[PDB]
This record gives sequence, structure tokens and C-alpha cells, in this order.
Amino acid sequence: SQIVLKKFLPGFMSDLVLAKTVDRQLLAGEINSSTGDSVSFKRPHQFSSLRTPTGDISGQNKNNLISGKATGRVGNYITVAVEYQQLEEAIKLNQLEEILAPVRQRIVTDLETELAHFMMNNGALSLGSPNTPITKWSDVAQTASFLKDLGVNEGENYAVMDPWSAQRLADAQTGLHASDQLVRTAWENAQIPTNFGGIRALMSNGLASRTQGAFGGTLTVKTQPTVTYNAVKDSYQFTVTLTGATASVTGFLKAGDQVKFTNTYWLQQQTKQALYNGATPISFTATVTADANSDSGGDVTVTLSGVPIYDTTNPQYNSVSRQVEAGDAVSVVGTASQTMKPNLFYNKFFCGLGSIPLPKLHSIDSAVATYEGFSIRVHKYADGDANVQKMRFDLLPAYVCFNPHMGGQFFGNP
Amino acid sequence: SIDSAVATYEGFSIRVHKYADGDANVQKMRFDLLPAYVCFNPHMGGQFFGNP
Amino acid sequence: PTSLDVTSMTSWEYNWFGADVIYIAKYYEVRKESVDVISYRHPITGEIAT
Repeated sequence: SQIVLKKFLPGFMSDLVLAKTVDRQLLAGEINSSTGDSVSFKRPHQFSSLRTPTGDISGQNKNNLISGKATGRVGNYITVAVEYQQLEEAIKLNQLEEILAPVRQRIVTDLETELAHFMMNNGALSLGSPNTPITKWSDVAQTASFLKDLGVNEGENYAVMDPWSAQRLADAQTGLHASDQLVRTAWENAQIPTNFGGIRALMSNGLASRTQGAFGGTLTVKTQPTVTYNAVKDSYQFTVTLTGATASVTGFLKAGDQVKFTNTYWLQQQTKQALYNGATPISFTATVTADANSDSGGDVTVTLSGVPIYDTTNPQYNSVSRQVEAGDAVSVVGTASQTMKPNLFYNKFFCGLGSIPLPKLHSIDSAVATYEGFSIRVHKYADGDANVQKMRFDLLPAYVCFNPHMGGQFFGNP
Repeated sequence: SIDSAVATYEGFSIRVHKYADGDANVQKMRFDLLPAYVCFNPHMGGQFFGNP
Repeated sequence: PTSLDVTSMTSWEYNWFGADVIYIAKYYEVRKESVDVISYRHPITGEIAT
């Protein structure tokens, strides 16, 4: 009980696929000391033709010019700090290098967990019923089919699921009839190929989960919202109020829930024609951003991401078949208050990511530790004269959401 | 164990102290100078104004 | 009037009495400039001369 080995026992480690797939090109070295605490990008333009027997545009009106923005901002600090008695800490832990290994991975794990939270809070598109798991080949191919149907080409598409799903998909692959390579690989290594259904499938164990949030009652819209392109040309967010809800419930709608407008359909953004899902039209859906309560009278005011633009003076920016108006019928997907781990599918140009370098504090010894391309500033100081040393680690990221209409959540369907 | 330097302006020396607080994440600076004065003989100076 | 450079270098442990010294400095620069070269090519007593 006295002699102790100098090698630590192994531990648990998550995996990193989320950071490697998102766009780390557009936003890199842009939040400098001159730009400030935020920076913005531009948006593409859209034009609408006028059809006449002779081309008299006199009095008809002409396409106007409206320019948009997409602001990226910085986040909070990712900080882990420790304190110890150096007499006891230096007993068998030389050079204080034992702390380095399980802190950088903690930092990265927290960063990617909150990044997944951000993406599933801001993503708009939804597929399938949340309860149903992923079981067959179509459940993955539907995401690629939807993304192709919308019209996104310049970029690359991905889909991140959980360990158990892949096994059910590889088990299915073992049932193939003529591909010797696929059957052999699935039988031996239980590894699915790269391109699955036209979209690049990925497997990750560390993925965030969310709670549904209790709701009850046939909801409906009370007041006509403002969804003109002028209002939503900077953020792609609109505020709408609901009625017909439950009497008085806190946490009526959590962050990440999907609200579906039944009678308003998606449009092919270029051809401006409705989307038809084989046997039924595709309905519009938006994602809640922040938690919302319900007060007396069942009046819920909520903020949603993803806008059904139906500007009547700027028809070229339409993205929905009809205008949302009072008396519409809406519903919320899922069950009452279950908790599930979602699956994400997105395009390359959906969310950005970056890091801001931090200068060394004056008259304090420090060092830099790098892990998966992320630099961590570590500081050391000895505040307090009770043999109480202190170390701290810092990291400061930055996020941006380019287009909410190019990603979201998906599940299986029965 | 504090970063410091010496400045010069018109033949005068000013010392620079740069230090920070670890917990609050704030840097601070302070500049110092210490003068000294004597009076050799009061009978060798004064204030002159235009006489009427 | 005379204005002298300030260095605050000497007087470090020394007694100073002569305030009749003015400090002047010579300043050197190296520059890359455009110059036109004329090639006098008189054949007599060598031709190529730039």
C-alpha cells in the first residue's frame, strides 16, 4: 500500500467530428483589435421578372436593391481553474504535467457540446417524428434528398448520428445480396462506408440531448406577424404570439422545439414552386430560440429561427407558399416532455467557428498548450500565502449562423 | 519579478511598472517620479512688476 | 538657443559640475534612389564608359 506506479490508469475520451466538419475558413483571424467584438458578412441578391405582351415597364415597378448582413459574435470564456497545496501536489507529480492531459480534452468537450447546442438551437429544417429511431436506409437518404430538393449545391452535406444507429444500419448492410466487399466489411468491422444515401454519414458518441418541454392544447396564431424582407434582412428571426395554450405553465416551450405551420409549404428557392413529398406536401417549420412560458389566457410569445418571407412588394425573396395570418393551425412535434438525443444534418456553409488569441498577463508566468488546433493559455500565480498555488486555462471562441434554411434536426419515420 | 523600464523626456527619468491581477483578468500600469527642492538664498530672487 | 539631446545615461554615481556641454548627434541614412547613368562611348582610348 506504499509503492505506487508512475503510470496513470487509462480514462474515458469522447470524439471530435463536429469541429472538423463545420466551416473554419470564412471566419479566421477576423475578430482582431480593430474590428471589435463583432463582424458581419454579405448576402446574395435575388431578382424577379415582369411578363408583358410588349415590354412596357412604364408604371409596372422595377426590382429594388436590398442588401443583407450576417453578424458573427464572440462567446463566453472557457475557463478551468485549480488550487492545491504544492507540498502534497509535488509528492509524486513531477513538473506538474499530469494536469495537462485531462484539462484540454475537457475544454474541447465543453466547446463541442455547446456548439452542438448552438446548431440545434438555430437549425430550422426538421424530418420525421422524434420518437422513432433510425432503422433503415431511407432514414438517412431522406436528408440528402431534402437538401438536394431545396437547391443547395455549392458546398458539401454531412449527417451525424449516434453509435447505436450505425450498428442497426451495418446490421442492415450485412443483409445485402450482391456486394461482396460491403457485406464482408460489415460482417468483420461493422463499419459503414463513407457516402450513405448520397450524404456523408458520421458516427459520434458525445452528442448533446434536450428535453421537450410540456405543452398542451390546440395552439393557434392570434396576431399576424411581420415577415417582410426589410425586417428579417439581418437576422432571419421573427417573433410570433400563440393562443389556445394551457392555462399557466412555466417552460411551455424549451430551446430546440420545432413548431410546424400546417398550411404554409416550403418553396424551391429558385423556381419558387411548392415542394411535394411524394404523396403529401412539405410543411414549414421553425425552431424556438429561448425558453418561453405561458401566462393566464394561454398567450405564449416566442422567438423563432427561420422566417416565412412573403413580402408583397419584393416578391423575389419569397420562401413560403402563402402568408401566415391569424387563425392558422399549428402543432409542436414530439410528445409532452420526453428527452431524446437528436441527429443533425447540415450543409458546409451553415455555422462558422473560430478562436481569438489571448495575450499573456503582465508579470505572470504563462505557457501555451495546443490540442486539435486549439491554443489554450495557461497561467500560474500564488495568491494567498498559505501555500496555495493557482493555475487557470482560458479559451475564447466565436460563432456565426449564415443561413438557417440549410440544416436542422432529423429522426426516423414509421 | 515585475516587468519595468526607464523612460526619458527632456532629461528626466520616469519608471514604468506593468503588472496584472490574475483572478480579475485585468492589466494595470503606473508611472512614477520623485522630485526634490531646495532654497539656497531667498535674497536672490523675487517677483517684478511694472512700476507706475 | 541651444537644445541638446537627452539620454539620462551618465551621472550614474558621479559628481557633475560643468553645465556647459551640449550634446549633438550625427545621423546616417541609407536609401535606394533612381539615378540616370550616361554611357559616353567615345571609341578613342576605350569605348565602354558609364
